[PDB]
Amino acid sequence: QSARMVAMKAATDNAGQLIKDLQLIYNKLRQAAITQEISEIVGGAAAV
Amino acid sequence: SSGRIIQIIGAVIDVEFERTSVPKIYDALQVDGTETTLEVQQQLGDGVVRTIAMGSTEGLKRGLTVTSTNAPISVPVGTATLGRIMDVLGRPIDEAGPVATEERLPIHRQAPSYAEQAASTDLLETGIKVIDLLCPFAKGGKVGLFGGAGVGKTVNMMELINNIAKAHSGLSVFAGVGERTREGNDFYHEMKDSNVLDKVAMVYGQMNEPPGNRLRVALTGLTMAEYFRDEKDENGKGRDVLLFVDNIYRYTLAGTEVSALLGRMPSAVGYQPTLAEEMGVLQERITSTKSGSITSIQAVYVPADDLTDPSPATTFAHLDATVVLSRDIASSGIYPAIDPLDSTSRQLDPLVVGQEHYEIARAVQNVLQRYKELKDIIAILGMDELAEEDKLVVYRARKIQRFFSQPFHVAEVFTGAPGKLVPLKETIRGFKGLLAGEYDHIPEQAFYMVGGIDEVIAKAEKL
Amino acid sequence: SSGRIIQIIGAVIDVEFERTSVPKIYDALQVDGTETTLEVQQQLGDGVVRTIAMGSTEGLKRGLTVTSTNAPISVPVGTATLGRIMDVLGRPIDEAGPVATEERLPIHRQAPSYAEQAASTDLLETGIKVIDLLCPFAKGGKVGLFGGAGVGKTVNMMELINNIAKAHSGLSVFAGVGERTREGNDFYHEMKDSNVLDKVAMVYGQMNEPPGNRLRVALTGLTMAEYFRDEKDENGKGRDVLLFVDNIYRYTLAGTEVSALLGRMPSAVGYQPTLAEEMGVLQERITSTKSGSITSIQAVYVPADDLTDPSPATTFAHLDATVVLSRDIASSGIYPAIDPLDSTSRQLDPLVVGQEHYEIARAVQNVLQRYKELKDIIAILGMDELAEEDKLVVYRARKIQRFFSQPFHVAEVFTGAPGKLVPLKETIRGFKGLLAGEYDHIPEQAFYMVGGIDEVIAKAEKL
Amino acid sequence: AKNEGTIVMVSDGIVRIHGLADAMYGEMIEFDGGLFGMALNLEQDSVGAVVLGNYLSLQEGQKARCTGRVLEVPVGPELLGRVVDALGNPIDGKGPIDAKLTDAVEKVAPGVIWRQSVDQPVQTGYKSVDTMIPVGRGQRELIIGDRQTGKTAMAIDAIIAQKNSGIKCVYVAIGQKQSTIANVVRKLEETGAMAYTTVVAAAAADPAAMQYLAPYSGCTMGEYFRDRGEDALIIYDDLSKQAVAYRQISLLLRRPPGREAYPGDVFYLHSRLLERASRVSAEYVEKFTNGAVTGKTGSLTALPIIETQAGDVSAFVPTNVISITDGQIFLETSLFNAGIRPAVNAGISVSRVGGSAQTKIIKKLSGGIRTALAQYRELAAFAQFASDLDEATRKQLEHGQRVTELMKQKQYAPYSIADQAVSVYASNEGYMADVEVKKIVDFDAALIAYFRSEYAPLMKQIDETGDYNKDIEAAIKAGIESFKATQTY
Amino acid sequence: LIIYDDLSKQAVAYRQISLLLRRPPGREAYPGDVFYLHSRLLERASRVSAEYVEKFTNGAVTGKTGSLTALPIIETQAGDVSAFVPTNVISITDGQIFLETSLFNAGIRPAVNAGISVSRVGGSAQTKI
Amino acid sequence: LIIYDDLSKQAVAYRQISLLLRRPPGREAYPGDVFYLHSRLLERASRVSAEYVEKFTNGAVTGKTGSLTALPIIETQAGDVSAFVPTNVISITDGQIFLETSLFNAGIRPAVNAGISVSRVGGSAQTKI
Ligand SMILES: Nc1ncnc2c1ncn2[C@@H]1O[C@H](COP(=O)(O)OP(=O)(O)OP(=O)(O)O)[C@@H](O)[C@H]1O
Ligand SMILES: Nc1ncnc2c1ncn2[C@@H]1O[C@H](COP(=O)(O)OP(=O)(O)O)[C@@H](O)[C@H]1O
Ligand SMILES: [Mg+2]
Repeated sequence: QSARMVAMKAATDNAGQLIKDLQLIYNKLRQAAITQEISEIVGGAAAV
Repeated sequence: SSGRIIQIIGAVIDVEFERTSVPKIYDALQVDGTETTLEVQQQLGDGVVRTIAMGSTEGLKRGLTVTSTNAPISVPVGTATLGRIMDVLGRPIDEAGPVATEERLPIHRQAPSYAEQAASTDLLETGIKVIDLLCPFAKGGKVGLFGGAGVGKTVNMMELINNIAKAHSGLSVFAGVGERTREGNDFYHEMKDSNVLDKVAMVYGQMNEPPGNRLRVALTGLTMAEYFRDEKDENGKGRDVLLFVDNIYRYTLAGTEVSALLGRMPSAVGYQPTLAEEMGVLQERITSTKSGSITSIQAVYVPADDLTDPSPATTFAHLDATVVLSRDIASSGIYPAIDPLDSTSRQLDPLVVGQEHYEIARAVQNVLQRYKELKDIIAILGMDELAEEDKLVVYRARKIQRFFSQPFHVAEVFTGAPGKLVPLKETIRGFKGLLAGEYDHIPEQAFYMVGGIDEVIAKAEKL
Repeated sequence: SSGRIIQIIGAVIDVEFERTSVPKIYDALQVDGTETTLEVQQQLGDGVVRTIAMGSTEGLKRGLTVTSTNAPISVPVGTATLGRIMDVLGRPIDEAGPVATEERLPIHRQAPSYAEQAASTDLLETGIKVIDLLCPFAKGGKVGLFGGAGVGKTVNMMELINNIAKAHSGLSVFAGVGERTREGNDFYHEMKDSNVLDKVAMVYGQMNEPPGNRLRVALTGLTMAEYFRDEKDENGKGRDVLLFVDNIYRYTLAGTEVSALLGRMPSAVGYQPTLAEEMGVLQERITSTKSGSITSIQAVYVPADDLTDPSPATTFAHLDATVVLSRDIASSGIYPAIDPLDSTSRQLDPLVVGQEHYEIARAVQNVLQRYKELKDIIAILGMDELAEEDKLVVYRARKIQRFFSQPFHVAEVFTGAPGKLVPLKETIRGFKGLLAGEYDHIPEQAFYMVGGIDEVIAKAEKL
Repeated sequence: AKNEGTIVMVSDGIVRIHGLADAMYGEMIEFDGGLFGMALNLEQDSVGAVVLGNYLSLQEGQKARCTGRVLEVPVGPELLGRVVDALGNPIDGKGPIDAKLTDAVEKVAPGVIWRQSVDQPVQTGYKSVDTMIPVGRGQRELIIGDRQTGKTAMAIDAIIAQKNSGIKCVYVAIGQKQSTIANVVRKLEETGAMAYTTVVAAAAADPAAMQYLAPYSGCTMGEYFRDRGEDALIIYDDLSKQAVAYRQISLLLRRPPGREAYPGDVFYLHSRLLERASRVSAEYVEKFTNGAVTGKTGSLTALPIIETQAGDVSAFVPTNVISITDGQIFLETSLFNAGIRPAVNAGISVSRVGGSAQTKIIKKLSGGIRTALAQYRELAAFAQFASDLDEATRKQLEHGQRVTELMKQKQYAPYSIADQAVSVYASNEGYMADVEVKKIVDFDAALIAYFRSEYAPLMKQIDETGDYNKDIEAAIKAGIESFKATQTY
Repeated sequence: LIIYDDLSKQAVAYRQISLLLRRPPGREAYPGDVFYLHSRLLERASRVSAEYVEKFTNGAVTGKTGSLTALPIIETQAGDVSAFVPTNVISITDGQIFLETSLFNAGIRPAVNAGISVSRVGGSAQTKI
Repeated sequence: LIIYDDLSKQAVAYRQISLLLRRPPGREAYPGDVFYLHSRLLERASRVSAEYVEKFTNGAVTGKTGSLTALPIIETQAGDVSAFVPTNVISITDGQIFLETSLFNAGIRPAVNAGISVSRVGGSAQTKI
């Protein structure tokens, strides 16, 4: 039982840390994504 | 009067008429000395009209002369169009002679009003195990098929044509389709063998045609089907008309291709700014008004295999039954590859399909959804670290997932097994027995492509 | 017959000439009373041309007179450019006096035709036995040096420069714009005192220089390398040449700067450029013609996780070989610091190099992979916990990783030995013998900095 | 005045011309010095044109005039074993080509009423393709994969495998280095496959236009045999480079940009080309040849190649082109590096013609084995988490492993129809149920060698006649049984 | 009480009109004055005081207060509430009711998610019991 | 010895000027030319030789060598050194000093991470002791 505790505890901790890093990546992509479309849209405004 | 071409770019041609003769919008123009004709799209002022060529551009130069017909593109309609194949402008391509008809209708027309609108009341039976259970059809309704490339849209549409449109009283079906010329030609010959051709009309346009042709092909099929819907003989009031369209996306693609050249800013994901209105003006004409009933089946293409694209997202609101095909299930070996979830029908109501059917459908969907959320835990935790009820749910969900697959009559060439056709009551009884907990000992292998339950019981012996 | 500047924006200088005479594309123009010179990128009509300034841009105002040379920018080429440093226009900057060469060549030229290509794919043999067996080069191929700032990346360049001239009698050319890091002595000083200056020509540029100078540096070198290759000996055979066009800057520009070696600009010229024609032409000029070959070596800086497959592939797509420098290997006292696992080449194919060499390779890499996987277990405990047939693997891996060391001639100032030039066949024989397990009884450290296996045996015997 | 004009702008291969009032779309124009161009847009006061050749010798003010003819390319049986550029001019220096006929480069495909269903097989030499993704005369398959995954090898193997089939082959190379083209030609000549092959080269040194009109000229060359009751085959080495060249040439012509830069009509560009590869009915043949040949049907098989970026099957071109062809052969880098040399992904790769393009023995032996692998993939992916397995799951897993390891083949090693039939029969019958998971390639290699040494007339009859009878089936079963004992691996 | 069935389609129509009129583009091609579009509409749902009603009717009605309640509806794609228009309109309203797709399939028919749904007025808008 | 307090704010100002000059934005956060902006400045820091000093001073000073040392400072967002601007500057410098915030909060006042920071010129700069 005690051993399971420790093992399970570790998992939870790891999961928590994992989430954090993913969040960071997500935010980056989000910002990056937006910028791209704007540029393309601006290109359309110059297409005429 | 006569206009003169002043500028051509790709398929977009502008023509400068005199001040008093400027043709109106959508009017058809004939180019003298050539088989090409033009249609108006914009009025850029100063007697100049932007137009799209309805045909191929060969040997066209600036300074040529054009004559105005002062009317939209008209097509022949009537009983003499039955058993014939025609192009977009209504000319035969079957090498069987000219169509002997004098009744003609304009391609462009307004949608029916709110006052003339009807209500679907009768169910339609197809013989598909998954369609009849989780997505019932209705006579005079609307059905849509959503999938990415190579998932089985064409096979399902052909099976639907075979099941219901093969033999019914005066169905006067109609088939406005385009796609691959190999699948075409195979179809015209397949029907000519059955003799169904004397009660079908086919409008066909290849996918190598200029963007002018691919933009107006559907508006011809709709025009020909409306005449069958509205015509009445001695109070006969016509007969149920069936419509099958396989080229809806090509319409949006042609619109996108010509939008930039016509001088319009881009919107969203490289899409035209007027997507929703262009879809609406088309999908509001495919309807069953009080004077007649039209049952239509459409094929909808999903780019990049994501349903959030602006093209398939706008279409969901225009259908009564939507069947969504999933790439994962298709790659899993199961066909027809229909997603039990994300597949709904407005007729799935306890006051329409009864009480037992509604409960069976709800229970099946609940079991599948519950099994869907357990995949991450099994990925992280061992399979033994689950509740017994969860294990039962997983096993029953796997059996049910295999159970939605049946062999088709049309796809015999791919596999060799003969087709099957299961009645609704057999499906209801089989699913009721499965959810009850009987059929548990039977291995999940015996549920693949096996029609009704009794064949499952028989196949349990072998494998 | 003289022009006047009418517009000066960024690097672009529109100049206008009379109707009768307009300079052709790539012609060189001289501005009166100012050091600057211009090159004609494109024509815009009405006797107006667009140009990029090459000479220093100081006191440039609208309305200055410009004359035309009616010829492309020509650069001096010969044997008198060896050991000299020059700017893009080929004027000396090392204060050593003029250049005795009186013959010039234009810098814009068509690529060799299809009939001038090589009969077969030959390999360039260098003195580094790590490269010659793990990632062999090809005559006319392209090589990319991936590594961090910890390794100077210059000792290997000097060693290659010395080795090609020592073995195949081939001179080399180095063209660079700016220095990313100056921690080591400057390259001119590092060559001058290594006695390799006589065999190399140098072209240099500064960031703080007209933007036109930063571009066109590779063209000035490629011309010199082409002149060096075609010149023939009394027998009539040509000479092989190495072009060290080091990557000028990081992927911020590299993505559009490494493409400058193929004809694309790193956002240097805002107004319309004409480098699409330059693409391919600048890339199809580094080939092995029947007479001789020109092999290009290009460095690159990668911070982390942006090399080989996970790289953006903007540069990795066209590279025929990649040599990866590992900081950990350098910190372990191994030189040169080239990691065998990460380094890859397209010439490691049984058809092009032979089944013997191919089977000799991919066997040492298996040992490296096994040792890398067992490192943690070796870290956990020593050979005592280790079982049989893995201690031998560990010993062989250590022996080969120590045998990868080799003395260099460039370090003769600090080396008692004059360095070694091991033939490829000798390396193959030694590696095959060591893989056979015969040399297992040879004590360790006899493969360290003893170069060839034959020398290793003598070292093992003496101690 | 109506036929001559002056250049007003030269930039990056695009030339703007004044005058030329009576100029057609796609018409050829001649420049001083023997340089030809084509007109692609005719605005109110100017004509935009692209130069077919080196444009660096053109200057503002040079005269130009319209020829009055559409672009044409020489075509005939004398172009076999020859290497030419996009305009058909020889580049291998073996002498001038004795051209007898010239054919237009741009033309429309035959109508739906003039076509016929495909029912004849095209052999590639790969077990994984001849059994799971059949190819027939007149079907346009597609090869799609990431860089350095083995796309070019399969096309060359397909070209080589037609030594005895009597069908001609055409190879088009776009945006490739000259060294690779030379190596390909050397390999083609080494194996003797050059006796019935033409090569069209548009390398990176060539202008953008040459990289944009190469497939059309190649298809026009290949249509000569299609229109005359014979079978042909054409391979485009890369169409993505054509897309890039078209994007550049359109952007330089002042046309509005679209999604991912590509302007409109990219789908039209790739569809008006692939729609010309079809099987045509006899009556069209007699009508075209005016009765010289009767009772003959033509064909034209196409194998375009598309490369993806980091396994992206969701971009503009990769999605646009998939919806045009009749199937895809999909290649993984994950399987290429794993060890599976013919890295073909089952389940995601389909053939729409199906069993209608196979021999009788192959059609009936290889019945629904693609579905077995597709189900096996998921079953093996799921069974790792299962605590215990029923007997049915273990049998399916073992059969899937054996089938996956069976369909591995070496380059430049084609297999005959009889070899494929024997292997498929042995797999289906389960004669290797006891053979170890490893040493499978040794087993079937030795089996094929043994049936080639003995039972020779049976294999010759199988190869010449694709037939399966009780007496044809019995000998194959007896031979495998005889090979099962009294033999070594 | 007033109910708008989809403000997303109104936003799409406004974007189409603005793009066809050449107004300058922005994230998702939406024009600059798009937040103001919904802001000036949703701010008209208010409860006036008795003095306002007394003044408007010129003494016809005394001692009575009016009101107007709004229930706008918004559709999101794949649950991306971070899109431009959902974020624009969430910051304007006084609360949110979130309906989940997973809860609908799981059997919870009203499918209201408690945990991310809030009402700013709170318990002041309830009867005693 | 020159110390630039923050070159990132200089990058922001340059981006503002470029965008106000109606130059295309591009697919990156900052324009590409920003790279040159941080190179032309950082190239000018070098040590000249004794001969250059005499040539420049016309013989007024002999037997001496000039010098110029630069210490630019760059700020990162949430410890991201992979961003456009931080990546450019790292590639064109002779050494880096990494200051972590976790060490700063956790008691350690001068938070110089020695695991990543490096000078790349050792011994030659330092005195004999
Ligand atoms: N079936 C096979 N068995 C063994 N090796 C193979 C096989 N197919 C390809 N290869 C090898 O894999 C490599 C792939 O080369 P290939 O020219 O086929 O790639 P590609 O996809 O055309 O690349 P590129 O993008 O450069 O055109 C070559 O070294 C080739 O010899
Ligand atoms: N019931 C079925 N049985 C066997 N194969 C099927 C079935 N349904 C679809 N397929 C396969 O799926 C593929 C889908 O092709 P098709 O429907 O013509 O294209 P799309 O899915 O784009 O309309 C076919 O090649 C066929 O092999
Ligand atoms: Mg290739």
